[PDB]
Amino acid sequence: MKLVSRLTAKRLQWALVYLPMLVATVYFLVFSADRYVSESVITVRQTSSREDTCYLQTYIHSMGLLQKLDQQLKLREHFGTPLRDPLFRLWGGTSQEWFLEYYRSRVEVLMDDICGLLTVRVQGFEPEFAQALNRAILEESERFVNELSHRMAREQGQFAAAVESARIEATRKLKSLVVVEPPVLPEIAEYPRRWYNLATLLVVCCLIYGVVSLVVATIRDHQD
Amino acid sequence: MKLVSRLTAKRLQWALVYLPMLVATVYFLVFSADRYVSESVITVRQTSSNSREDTCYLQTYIHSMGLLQKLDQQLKLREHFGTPLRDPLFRLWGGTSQEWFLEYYRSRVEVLMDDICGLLTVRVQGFEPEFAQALNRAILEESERFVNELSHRMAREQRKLKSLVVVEPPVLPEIAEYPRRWYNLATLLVVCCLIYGVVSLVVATIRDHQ
Amino acid sequence: TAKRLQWALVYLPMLVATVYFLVFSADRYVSESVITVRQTSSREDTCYLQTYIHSMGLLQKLDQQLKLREHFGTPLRDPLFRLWGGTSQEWFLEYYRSRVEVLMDDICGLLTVRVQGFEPEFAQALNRAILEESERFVNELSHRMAREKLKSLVVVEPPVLPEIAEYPRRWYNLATLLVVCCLIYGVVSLVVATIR
Amino acid sequence: TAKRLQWALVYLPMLVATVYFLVFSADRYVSESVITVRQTSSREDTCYLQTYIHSMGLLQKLDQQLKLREHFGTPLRDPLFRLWGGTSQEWFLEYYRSRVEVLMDDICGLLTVRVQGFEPEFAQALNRAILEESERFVNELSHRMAREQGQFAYKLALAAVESARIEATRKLKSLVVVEPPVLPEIAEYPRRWYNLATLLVVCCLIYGVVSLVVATIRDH
Amino acid sequence: RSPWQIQQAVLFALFLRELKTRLGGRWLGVFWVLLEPVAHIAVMTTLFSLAHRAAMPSIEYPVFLITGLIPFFMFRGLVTRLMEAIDSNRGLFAYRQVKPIDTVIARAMLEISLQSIVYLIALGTLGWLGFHFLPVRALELAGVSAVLIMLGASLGLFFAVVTNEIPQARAIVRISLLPLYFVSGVIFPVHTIPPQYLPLLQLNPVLHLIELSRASFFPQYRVLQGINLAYPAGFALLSLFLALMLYRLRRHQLAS
Ligand SMILES: CCCCCCCCCCCC(=O)O[C@@H](COC(=O)CCCCCCCCCC)COP(=O)(O)OC[C@H](O)CO[C@@]1(C(=O)O)C[C@H](O)[C@@H](O)[C@H]([C@@H](O)CO)O1
Repeated sequence: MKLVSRLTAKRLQWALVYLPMLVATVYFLVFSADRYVSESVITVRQTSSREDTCYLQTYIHSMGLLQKLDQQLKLREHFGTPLRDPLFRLWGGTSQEWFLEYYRSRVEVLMDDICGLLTVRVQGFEPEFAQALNRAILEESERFVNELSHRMAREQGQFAAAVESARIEATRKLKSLVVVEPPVLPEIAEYPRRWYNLATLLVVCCLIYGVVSLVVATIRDHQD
Repeated sequence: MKLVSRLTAKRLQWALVYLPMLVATVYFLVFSADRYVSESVITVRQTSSNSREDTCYLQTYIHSMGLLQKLDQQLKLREHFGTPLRDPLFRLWGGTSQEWFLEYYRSRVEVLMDDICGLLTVRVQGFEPEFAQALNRAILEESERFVNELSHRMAREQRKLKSLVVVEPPVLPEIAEYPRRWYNLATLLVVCCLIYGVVSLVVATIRDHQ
Repeated sequence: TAKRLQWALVYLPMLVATVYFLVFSADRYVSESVITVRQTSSREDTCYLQTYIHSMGLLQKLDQQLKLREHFGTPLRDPLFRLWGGTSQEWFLEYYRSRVEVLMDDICGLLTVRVQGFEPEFAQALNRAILEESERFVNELSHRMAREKLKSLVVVEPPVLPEIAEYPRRWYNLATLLVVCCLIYGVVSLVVATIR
Repeated sequence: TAKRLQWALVYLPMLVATVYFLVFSADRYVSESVITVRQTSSREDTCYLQTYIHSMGLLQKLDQQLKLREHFGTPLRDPLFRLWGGTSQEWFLEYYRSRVEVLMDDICGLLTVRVQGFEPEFAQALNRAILEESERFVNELSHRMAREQGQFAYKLALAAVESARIEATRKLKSLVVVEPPVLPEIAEYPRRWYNLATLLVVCCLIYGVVSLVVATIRDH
Repeated sequence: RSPWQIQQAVLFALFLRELKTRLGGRWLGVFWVLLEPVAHIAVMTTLFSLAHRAAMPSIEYPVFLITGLIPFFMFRGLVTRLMEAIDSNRGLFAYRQVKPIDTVIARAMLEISLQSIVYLIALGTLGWLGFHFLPVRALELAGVSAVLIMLGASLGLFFAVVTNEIPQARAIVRISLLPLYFVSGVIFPVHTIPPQYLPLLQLNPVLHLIELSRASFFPQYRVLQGINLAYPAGFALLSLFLALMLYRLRRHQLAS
């Protein structure tokens, strides 16, 4: 009622247009941090079949792989280095579930159904770190598939002439991973697109400002 | 346009309302001829492996011409189908062409295919029940002979290879299925009425318009 | 006026068709045959037969064998359906394709061939020659393939001697022409009255 | 301005179209062939052929053999239906692709080729040339396919090498021809009347839209 | 007073009137425009959920349905509501500051504002349910949405001008708005239809616009051949040109 009339067009414009611009401009151009990416494409194949691709896709975003990677390369201390950016940074002392969600948000895995290839894009604050993380993910991936095959063959051997065949099956890497494109080394950051984000923000705030101005004008007219 | 006013209600009635049942009653009751029907059900199997397509082969072969020539030489269909002089509509006139004879034979012998799982049903019409049964049996035996010769030829060019399964043998009818006299009279009444109502409406509006 | 479209639109085609079909038309007998190619030990061979029946080389071999160019020029009374003397080879091909109709029934793979001619024995001979040459081509294809009786033709219904002229249907053609001419009259009269 | 637009918009393009089509045009005889490749001992091979007809290396071989360059420039009467002297290679390739039509019947699985030429014998000779070049193309493709394993490679291994060396000379794939090239005598092209009717439709559409534009801008 | 200022005044007043009459006396229309996508989603998931899961195993069905449905709802509303604007204010054309194009623009802006509110609410509840609700490339989404809006408004104005007379034809276009739903990729992904039916479906510009909006929405979404933006852009431009021409020519006979 009275609070509805307690504003003006300039006040609404300052509330919904220029203030988000100010915070976004002082974030993206000043307070933001770069995020290099490293891209690879992989696909497993029987030696001498999209199922093992599903196993891989679930295993990349798994939790045990995260524990192995944290033990190996210490991802927790690396992702907290960019204080400049308090958001996309990993705050220290956080819970394990938030760490897992952060890791899942960083590395992204995509599938294409027509070809069956698995593409992995890893985000890091350093290019060499991103390449090393991608390579570690790939080698742990190959080790996981080979260990699954060896575990099945070792169970078959543990059941038990055929002992030599079981030992051969345990030693033989039946499933192998072939890398179509090795993990690349980025040169510049590409994901924190500042200007494009500012532009889509401009479209969004223009739209919501227009809609809210129309509805507040009609409720002002109806309340009289 | 002057003849439009001539068509009164009593006139158009005698025209297409009553007349048609007059001619239908004096035909279907005292002029028509009974037609006994014999029905058989068959299917050809895959015994020549050491199969709907062979059934459609048989469907095309039954309504063919060479089979009709064989049956006319065997059982003399042409003289038999001219027996009822009472009904000319259901009779084969003497001296007609060969093509008209073929169309008459195709009209008399009806072949249908159960398509969900392929059963060939054959219904044969004849003015005597024993003749209908005999024609059905002759059709079946020539059917088996052709489907055997169908393979015998390529075997000779390169034993009973194929076989005919007789699910329902040619039965001997007791009473005549066709023509359905009272049924046709009822449908005729329905149609003659409908067209009389429609034409009465159209003649009423064309009388009002002019 | 309206009498010009009353008379000159519908009547004159009817007199033309009457003086053509009743007296100037020539009777055309037709023979029929129903076949299927099957290996003696198969739709591809059926399609091969379909494109080979209406081909050029087969027309040349048939013209050598039976001389259809002389046979299709006999009726002088019919100016439309006769084969004019000294015409082009392509028009001869279209005439042959019109005079030999082939239909495909793909639910079971059946070829049916209807051959028209002005003599019944000639029509049967043309049908038999077509069947024989098509069979010869069917095995000759495999012979040329394997050179550097492989197949056979199954005859469901052999060629049949016709007794009466199935073609043309004079009364049927006159009736459907009459119907269309009246329809055309109705639509042109309605638009020419509603434009006023 | 209500009659002058009709004069040049349609009347004159129609008139120039008829005088060009009835006088300035030249005959174009078409040779037709129907083929399908078959394995001696399948859609992919005829697909390779269908791509290969409209290729460029085949066009270069045909230009070297039958000398297509000078023939397509002989009909001096047509300025637009002839190959201009000293044109581009890309325009020559587009001209060859436009003058040779290839259709596929997938249900029947047959490839039909219609080749145009300004002489009755040239169309047949060119069609036979494409036939021979396609046969030798699939033959050489199979030979190159077998050549790597032939050149890659105790007594049984040498016996296998001897038994496999004949793969580079055996004629594994053969071109089966259903309808050979023909010798026409009446030109199929150009179809003057259908193009004329298309000009009627297009000219009427442009006249209507420009009349609407002019009538709208008139009261402004 | 400039013409622009009186144009804002008349558009504001006409928007107020048309928003009052579009919803009910006690705002019953807002419930219907909130419930119609809900009912459409309910029927479509309960009829084709497993089939769409089998179609592609990368995009959830409700988000696909929303992204293909809300733009189509806006387009259908713009087409079908813009053309009744002439007959709703026949008696209003007597105050010399009111023109038919003002009613057209007022109806269009309302249709746009209402459907934008519905789109924002739907994206909010889609994100609230744990689905995917952030467009990866929002600027291209805005561009394609603007093209679709301009095409719909142009077609609505064209049908309003042409069918000022013969109101039966008005009804007809609503019937033809029903098969347009079932062809333009709204329900099922277009990758599953047999390919020889493809180009006959590719003259529909709404199919191209829906496909490009979905492609700019989802990450790694595959488009077919000939789904260019140039064809809908040209269709919209030509339709707007013809509509404005016909409104200019047939302007004076839209009187009381
Ligand atoms: C077959 C296609 C799909 C199946 C639809 C089956 C139709 C449903 C059954 C009828 C449902 C129904 O209610 O009828 C509808 C008929 O369906 C349509 O619209 C056809 C839509 C065409 C556009 C499709 C584009 C696709 C988009 C792709 C991009 C309205 O027609 P109607 O017969 O009812 O109108 C009679 C009125 O009483 C009076 O109108 C007149 C008249 O007589 O004065 C005037 C005028 O001429 C015209 O309106 C009218 C007539 O002539 C013009 O077709 O007659």
